[PDB]
Amino acid sequence: QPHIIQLKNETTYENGQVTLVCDAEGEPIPEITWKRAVDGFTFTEKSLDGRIEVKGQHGSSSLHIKDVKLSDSGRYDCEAASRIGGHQKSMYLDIEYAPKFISNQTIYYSWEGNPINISCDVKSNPPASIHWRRDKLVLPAKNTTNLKTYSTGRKMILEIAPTSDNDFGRYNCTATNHIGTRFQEYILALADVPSSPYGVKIIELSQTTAKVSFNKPDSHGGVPIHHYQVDVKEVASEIWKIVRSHGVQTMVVLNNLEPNTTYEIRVAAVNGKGQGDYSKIEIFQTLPVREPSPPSIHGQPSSGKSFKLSITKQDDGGAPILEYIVKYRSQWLEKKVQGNKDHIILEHLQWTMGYEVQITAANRLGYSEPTVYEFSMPPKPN
Ligand SMILES: *[C@@H]1O[C@H](CO)[C@@H](O)[C@H](O)[C@H]1NC(C)=O
Ligand SMILES: *[C@@H]1O[C@H](CO)[C@@H](O)[C@H](O)[C@H]1NC(C)=O
Ligand SMILES: *[C@@H]1O[C@H](CO)[C@@H](O)[C@H](O)[C@H]1NC(C)=O
Ligand SMILES: *[C@H]1O[C@H](CO)[C@@H](O)[C@H](O)[C@H]1NC(C)=O
Ligand SMILES: [Ca+2]
Repeated sequence: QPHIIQLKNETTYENGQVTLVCDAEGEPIPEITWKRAVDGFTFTEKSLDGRIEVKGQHGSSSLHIKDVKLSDSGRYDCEAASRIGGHQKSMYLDIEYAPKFISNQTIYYSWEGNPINISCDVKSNPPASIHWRRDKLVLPAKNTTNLKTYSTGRKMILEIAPTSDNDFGRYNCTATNHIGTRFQEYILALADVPSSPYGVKIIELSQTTAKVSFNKPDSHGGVPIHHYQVDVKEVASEIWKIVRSHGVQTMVVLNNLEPNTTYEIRVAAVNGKGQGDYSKIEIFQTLPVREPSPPSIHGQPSSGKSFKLSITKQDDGGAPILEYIVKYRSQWLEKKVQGNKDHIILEHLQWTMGYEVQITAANRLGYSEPTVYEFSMPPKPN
């Protein structure tokens, strides 16, 4: 009746090799099978890659792996089976290795007076002891009052309060366990302000507004652009006014400009360190105040032999409409009404007749092009 007497936990190192051994008693002499817990593969007296092979020694088995991978770790099951019965137990293969660094970022940017934390992240088995250093000097040392290190469990942090072109440069994070010492080099670099935005264009223009469009700088200086600043100045003025973009949009709308006015502008990106270089100056001129746009009208019958035109407010042109001029025929007749007006009543018409009408709007600048409108009077009532 098979009974396993020895099946010990094993430890080995990555890329090394290991031997798992199951010892079992019993009459008749027990047969022995290995199963790998993870994928449930079974082994007895292969395999493909040829890394793993099993050899038996009458009442005892051994499973040998060469070139151990981290995926070899975990539980392995030994079953000793015969005609009369079976016994099964389990063991664990632990795999050790020199520390590995899994930090996704090794270059960091800051500037004088701006505190920054650099993080070192390490997987290792057994757990490593970890230190930050510069040329074999562990940090902070007593003579580096601007440095501090923290451990959070899964990270080792070096906090730098930069205050000298000496706080910038390379730092080593070094980790060691009994397999060995490994290290990862980090860089703290001096951030800069952004370079010039370019390809600046006025891509929309009106009387009192304009939208400026541009390309982002080829250099953000090492820390992300936060927003953009557009300076805008009347050529005839000495005072620049400031417009901050909405976030990182490469387009800014200028509001409240004066009509028919020549403006100069320039754009600069701002990052955490400060304001970047200005683009080349760009010039544009806002549209002029003009005459009103052509009026828009429609009508309905108004008793008795009259008709009422209603005004659907239209583009002012920058100066108040103070006068509508309705001329109608079907030779012509004129008629004027005031800007604040809502409608116009034409009177003394004939039944069943059709009329030709032209409407003009006027402001301090002049008259619009006339709007043509025609209508048919209804038949006579009884
Ligand atoms: C084998 O390792 C496991 C951890 O996976 C632990 O229970 C102990 O160290 C060993 N178990 C037995 C039963 O030997
Ligand atoms: C750096 O990390 C430590 C530990 O979490 C934290 O207390 C400290 O405020 C951080 N410093 C900076 C510059 O963010
Ligand atoms: C980090 O360690 C390596 C190996 O000792 C060394 O070449 C390099 O100069 C070190 N960097 C720092 C900042 O000490
Ligand atoms: C501390 O910093 C100074 C300045 O570079 C350096 O010369 C000195 O070696 C450091 N002191 C030690 C070894 O702890
Ligand atoms: Ca620069």
